[PDB]
Amino acid sequence: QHQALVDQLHELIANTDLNKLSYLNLDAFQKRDILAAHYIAKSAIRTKNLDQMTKAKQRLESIYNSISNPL
Repeated sequence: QHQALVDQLHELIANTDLNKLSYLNLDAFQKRDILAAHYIAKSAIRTKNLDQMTKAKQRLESIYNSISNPL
């Protein structure tokens, strides 16, 4: 379970690289939300904090889905 979650997070972090999302014209608040979630995700992974890894996964999945789909 731990490794599965780390893999899911790493995939989501890769899929929310800001430079690769230029074409979506994200607002500054959205970019900040992504940067913050990346930092939380990385920090949660390094410390094996499963609750925070879970939080970050749901957050990044939510962001990726929303910015990729109609308002």
